[PDB]
Amino acid sequence: DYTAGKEYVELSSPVPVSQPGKIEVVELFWYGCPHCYAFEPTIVPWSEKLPADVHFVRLPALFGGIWNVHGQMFLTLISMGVEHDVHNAVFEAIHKEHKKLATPEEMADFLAGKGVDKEKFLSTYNSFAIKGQMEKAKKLAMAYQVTGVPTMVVNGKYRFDIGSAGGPEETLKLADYLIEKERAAAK
Repeated sequence: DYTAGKEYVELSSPVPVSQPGKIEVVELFWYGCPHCYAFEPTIVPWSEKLPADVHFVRLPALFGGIWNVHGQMFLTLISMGVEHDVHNAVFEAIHKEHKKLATPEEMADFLAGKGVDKEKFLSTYNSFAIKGQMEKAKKLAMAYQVTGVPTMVVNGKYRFDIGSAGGPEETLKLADYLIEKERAAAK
């Protein structure tokens, strides 16, 4: 029922996916983005129920300043294997508890309260590997031609957001539709 050019657009230059062989679903986000926070109760449970051939990932939008700092925190937590465990807490700290989480010392101190090893967080945050991950995330957002958040990209090919889909539920229904489109495709 959806129409290319209306609720979603097809990227004329499709982008490689992070896990070849799975249908990718990317949510570009920023931890400090209030619409992103408000979307969480919709996208979180949906993301946890996806089938075995779908790979859902969040990608931080590194659009400068505090977005880069918060994005670097995200990527650090992913590298440490703990983002999923502290994800809701980071959103709640920023939006309900008034925590800025604006420097790695502040981040580490907060995250220690949630069980995260502070010395490993700081070493990882400042690591050369994370410099590479930051660059890759930047380049992906450029390739998706994304200019704000939250924005969804399915299989490196289809871009849409809450406004274009027509609401938060509609965004997930559209994602589901596009996932089926890609599952049906020749390979």
